[PDB]
Amino acid sequence: SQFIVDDVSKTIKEAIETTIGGNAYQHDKVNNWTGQVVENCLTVLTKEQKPYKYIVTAMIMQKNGAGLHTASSCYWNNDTDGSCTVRWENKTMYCIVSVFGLAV
Amino acid sequence: SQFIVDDVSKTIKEAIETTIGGNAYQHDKVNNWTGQVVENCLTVLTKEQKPYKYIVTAMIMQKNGAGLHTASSCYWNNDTDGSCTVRWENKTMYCIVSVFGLAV
Repeated sequence: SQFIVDDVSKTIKEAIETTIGGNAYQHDKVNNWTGQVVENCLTVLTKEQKPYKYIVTAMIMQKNGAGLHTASSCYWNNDTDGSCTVRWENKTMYCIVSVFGLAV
Repeated sequence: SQFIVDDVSKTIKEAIETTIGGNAYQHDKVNNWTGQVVENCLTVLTKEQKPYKYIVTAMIMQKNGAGLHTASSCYWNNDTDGSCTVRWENKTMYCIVSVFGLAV
């Protein structure tokens, strides 16, 4: 098997790695990191100047063996609106970002 | 001090408690529960027949002592669009739901 990664996923993952890669979970710093991830991934989207509203959410979980499950549902225009979720991890943390684009 | 809980937060929290209250984290069942929470909270919003697109996200984390941080950022119309986040927990799990409404 083989695969080529779509552009949105690749550029979101890069924004995460740039923002937090090389770092170990530190409770007092992570709220600022999580805010930086969302802001840098929103900038990934808005620099393209496309006619959409965007929502970007991110979560950073310390790695400790806990189970975690996420899901989303939307009421929108399925012909034009969409979302992408990316998961990223290192030895001490998992970071999941989801972006949603809604045509205006 | 005192407070009165806004209607959206109260009705989202009730949808979570109805969906998962009384239950203990069980790995194989939680993906379905998380999907049920999002669907029941989206129904909370869409039954009001208002002129908005909605995004509902939910996360269920097993309680194990792990740190967790979440954040969101949006590019939208600040005069009309908005969001609410609710956190809920019992002895074995935390469930966080965020809803975002974007005027059409």
